[PDB]
Amino acid sequence: ITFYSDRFLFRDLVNRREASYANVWEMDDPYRFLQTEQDYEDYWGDNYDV
Amino acid sequence: YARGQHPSYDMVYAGPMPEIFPMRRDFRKPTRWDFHDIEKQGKYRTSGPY
Amino acid sequence: KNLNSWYTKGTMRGGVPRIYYAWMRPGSFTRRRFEKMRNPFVDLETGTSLYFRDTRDSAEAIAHAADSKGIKGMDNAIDLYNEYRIVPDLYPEGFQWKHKLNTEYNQWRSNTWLTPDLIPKEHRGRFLCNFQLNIVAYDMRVVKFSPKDHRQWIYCVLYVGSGKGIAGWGRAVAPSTQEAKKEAIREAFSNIIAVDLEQEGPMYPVRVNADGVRVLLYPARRIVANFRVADILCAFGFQHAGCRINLKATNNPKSPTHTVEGVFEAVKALRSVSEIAASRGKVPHSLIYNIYPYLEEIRRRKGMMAMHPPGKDGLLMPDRVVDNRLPDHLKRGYYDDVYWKDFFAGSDEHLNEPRMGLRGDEMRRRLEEAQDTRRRTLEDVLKRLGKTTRDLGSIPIVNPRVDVGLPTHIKRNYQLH
RNA sequence: UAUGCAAAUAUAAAAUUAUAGUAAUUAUAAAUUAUAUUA
RNA sequence: UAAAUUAUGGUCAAUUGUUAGUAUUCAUAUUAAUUUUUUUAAAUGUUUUAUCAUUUUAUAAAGGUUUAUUUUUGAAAGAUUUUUUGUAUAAAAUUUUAGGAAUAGUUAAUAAUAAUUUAUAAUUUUGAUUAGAUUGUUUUGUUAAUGCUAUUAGAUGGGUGUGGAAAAAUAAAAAAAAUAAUUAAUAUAUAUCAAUAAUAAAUUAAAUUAAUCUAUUAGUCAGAAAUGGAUGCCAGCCGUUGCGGUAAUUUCUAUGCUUUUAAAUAU
Ligand SMILES: [Mg+2]
Ligand SMILES: [Mg+2]
Ligand SMILES: [Mg+2]
Ligand SMILES: [Mg+2]
Ligand SMILES: [Mg+2]
Ligand SMILES: [Mg+2]
Ligand SMILES: [Mg+2]
Ligand SMILES: [Mg+2]
Ligand SMILES: [Mg+2]
Ligand SMILES: [Mg+2]
Ligand SMILES: [Mg+2]
Repeated sequence: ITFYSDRFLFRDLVNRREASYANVWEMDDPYRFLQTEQDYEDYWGDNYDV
Repeated sequence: YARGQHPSYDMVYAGPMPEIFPMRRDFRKPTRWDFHDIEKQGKYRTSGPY
Repeated sequence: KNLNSWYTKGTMRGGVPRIYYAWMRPGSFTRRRFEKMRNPFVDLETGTSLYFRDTRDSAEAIAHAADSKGIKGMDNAIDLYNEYRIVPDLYPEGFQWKHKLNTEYNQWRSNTWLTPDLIPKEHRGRFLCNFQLNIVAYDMRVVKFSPKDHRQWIYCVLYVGSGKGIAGWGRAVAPSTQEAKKEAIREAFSNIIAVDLEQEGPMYPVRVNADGVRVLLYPARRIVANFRVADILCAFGFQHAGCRINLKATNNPKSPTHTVEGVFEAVKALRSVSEIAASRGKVPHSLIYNIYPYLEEIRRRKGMMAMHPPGKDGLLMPDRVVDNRLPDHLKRGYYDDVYWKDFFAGSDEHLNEPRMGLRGDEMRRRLEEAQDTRRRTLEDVLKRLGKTTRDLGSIPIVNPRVDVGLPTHIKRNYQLH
């Protein structure tokens, strides 16, 4: 039930607006959602292979 | 990410997780309160649907 | 670390069903009034100039130095179907389909259609739902019309409810039992309240008193309440509410009336979370996902996607006047090579003479669907011979029912072929 | 008809009665009640 | 006088009485208890020793205390060949009675003083002393919760004063100076105040060692459940509004019928 302020997204907004990418694959790879190991452990918990 | 300039993807940016492949029809499972004679659901026998 | 599991939260009421929402409230579902552009906003021309403010500097909107060409950002539609939803929806669109009449929708989906007398005018064709009727109490009051005349009037308290999020309660004093029942029911449909079930129970304590009855409606793990209060709160579809009337249960005043009026009053004082969030001018945590695609193509706008064609604004003014229209005789054989001959044949919009080029049969068809002296027309000559209109087909006559010679018929239709 | 003596409603409180063991309550206000010299 | 994020972290507060115009925590609810049931206690002779003696063996009798109860190692532990030390008795907080007045071998200084030392003394209305009740500062019950409501029992003056310490006159369940004994936890029929037993209270059977037990209640107007028969403001019912005036679904009786099945009822 947290209520964010109006401008809450600003930091991320200037981070996105100023991003830059070597190629377009880096721009959207499927895995940019993941940084820490916890991220990789949540994303693949399903395949016992990976 | 380490200097804090990486565009964030948080759980705040996730919408609804949609039903993609609709499961199956769940057919009506016969319970003890569905009986065509009022007798089979008695007070001396049936204390509830299950 | 949150030991209450959302897995087990609730109270089995036995047979009583209640609705739940997969994601949002169903009224907020189809957004078509902003999507297909039915709103008063678009109709009033005012403010449409503002899509195009870049035109205010002519040599710039050609040059494309500034990336902002549009009202909300980089272009006029970046995300049309996403961004705007980040405002809490206070006044959702609801049910918008007109394919039947309101009374036909009402008829099919609601039992309420069967009892037209029990419903007020404002709600008449408006309900799609089935309602349960629960009669809390009957009672007798003496009504004195005069110092001799005395009537026995009775007194009803009940509440109409449907677990799909809508209830209401009423009470009445009438001459007969049936009368007071019906009166109470239309008094209960007059007072109908609804509840936003996005939150499934109150997120803060509501402390409110009906006349002399102090009520507390607070968040709980499940439904806890007096049996009656409980299935009243079930009539709204609350899973997580819990509620108490008058501290100790023995506290005065306590009547069945009081018990009902209390919980309904309380629920009527409850504020939805979305409403609270808009109230402070803030963005709810739940609605932020809608901003994501916007934020996404901010990130992705680098490079060529940010680039606009040099020299070209997209606004091309008319300069000359063009008319390609032709006299009919010119277009009679104009498209013969591209398509078949007699291209415009029965076309009413594309010809000044709709009947030209037509072979006799098709000319006869039109009149066929369309339908003073001692002379015989050729019409009744056909009726007494029994040839109708079809048999004459190698003869230049189209309209059989005119009185004129064959030569006349030839000259009237001559320009057509 | 304010020279003796004389604190005392202007409210700090926990269901009525009762010297603080008696009875089981009490209190309460707008429904209803035909004659007051108006063109 | 700015927001914040490297995102659910530091581990669950959550309230259930069918009422009767209205005002006021007050009958009938649940939990906890007393009503209520013999599955945990127990019998007398303590014991050595150098002989009429001397060594070992220290807080369950009663009385009614609210400014109240406080202490050592010299005994044993305990180890070297002999002289071995110092630390203690004092205080501070918390203290009850619906309607409230004085209390007294008495304060402080002197000192191993004074039944007649010296002094303008001490306790009390910020509630004393007598007098009632009462076993004091990790223990319970209810509850979402600051609360409300319990907690036993055990220190009762001196008078040849022993002993390290008075705790010293039945009433153990503490092995008490040689390994009594550990194949023991079982103690028969007594007590005191505790110690919650209707332990799958009803159909397929007890991987036993078959030992203890033969086990039932309520309602029947309101509100699950009714008819006969009496009775006639009587007899009686009464958690409560109230019922009983020859037709009582509210008494009594007979028979059925109702229950969500450790019982009704009383406190
Ligand atoms: Mg940042
Ligand atoms: Mg009461
Ligand atoms: Mg003693
Ligand atoms: Mg005393
Ligand atoms: Mg003290
Ligand atoms: Mg002392
Ligand atoms: Mg003595
Ligand atoms: Mg009944
Ligand atoms: Mg009786
Ligand atoms: Mg008789
Ligand atoms: Mg009878």
